[PDB]
Amino acid sequence: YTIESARNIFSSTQVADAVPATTAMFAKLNVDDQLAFLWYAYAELGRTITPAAPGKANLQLMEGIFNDIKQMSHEQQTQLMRDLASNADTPISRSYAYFGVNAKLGFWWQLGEWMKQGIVAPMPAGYQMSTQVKAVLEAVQRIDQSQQITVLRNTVVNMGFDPSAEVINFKFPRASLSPQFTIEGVTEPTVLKYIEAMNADNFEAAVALFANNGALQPPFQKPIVGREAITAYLRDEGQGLVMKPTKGVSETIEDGYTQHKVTGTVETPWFGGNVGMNIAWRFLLDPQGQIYFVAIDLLASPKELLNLT
Ligand SMILES: CC1=C(/C=C/C(C)=C/C=C/C(C)=C/C=C/C=C(C)/C=C/C=C(C)/C=C/C2=C(C)C(=O)CCC2(C)C)C(C)(C)CCC1=O
Repeated sequence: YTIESARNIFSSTQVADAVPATTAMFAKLNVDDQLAFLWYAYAELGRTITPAAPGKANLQLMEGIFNDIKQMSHEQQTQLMRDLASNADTPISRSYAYFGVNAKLGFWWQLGEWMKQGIVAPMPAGYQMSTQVKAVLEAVQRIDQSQQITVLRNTVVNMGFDPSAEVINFKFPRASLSPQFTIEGVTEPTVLKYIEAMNADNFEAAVALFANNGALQPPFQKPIVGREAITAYLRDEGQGLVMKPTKGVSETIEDGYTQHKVTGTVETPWFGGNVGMNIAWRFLLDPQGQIYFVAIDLLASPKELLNLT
């Protein structure tokens, strides 16, 4: 077995292809229209769901930058939004590039609030009734909420400077009591211990279960190899996630390796159970019961939760 061949481990599982397709569409817009799409897509989403406050302590990690953006002309604030959206090399764009996913999301969230108060100039958006942006809007609204918030996350993860260590990491309260999940059809300790570690916010215990040369493939992303790179990834994107697998199958294969497919929902700290992402986990364990490979898939539809062999 090789990482390349373990990527195919249950090949019938079907994924939300519309996510990268819709990001590719957003990429074809000019900056004026990328901003107009962000403003409207967020306002439209805010008809059903509003992201939860990320915390005073988390947002205090960027207090310096927030003070700058407040002691700044409406014209300066406008220019910053354009600079972040256009991938410009300015001081705050360079800083933004060292925010982790949640800090980037939190940066935008805290500006949203001050927009409501007039303390920050709104989105300086080109027109949102532009045909090009109206078409990318239609594509977003045609897909489920888990896909919409994923598209919205991607466009925000891709703003500011592109520099090819010092990443700001939001931390969040553990959600609930000891049994946060129960998996029908899977008692494999390594699988259970992974989900327990993630829900406990203990990413060292989660990565401890990986082989020295093991890998983690996030949704729509390349595999991440070895405990150091996996642990750094998870210290960013794993924070505040609650993982609610409910069913799966275990299979022994060649050389005393085992395969496991587990399905359920994942809840972001931002939306809680308002957006239950339908997720599969595909694990290849070597004979020592260690994780050689695990893929995480945003599933195509709720029907995929029941596709198990
Ligand atoms: C932009 C903007 C604004 C605001 C914009 C705002 C506030 C936008 C807010 C958007 C937010 C908060 C979206 C968040 C998305 C979260 C996702 C998709 C996470 C999924 C994680 C998963 C599946 C994790 C899975 C995983 C599992 C299960 C593992 O087991 C392994 C790890 C892994 C992590 C991979 C304004 C307010 C200013 C208006 C205009 C404007 O410009």
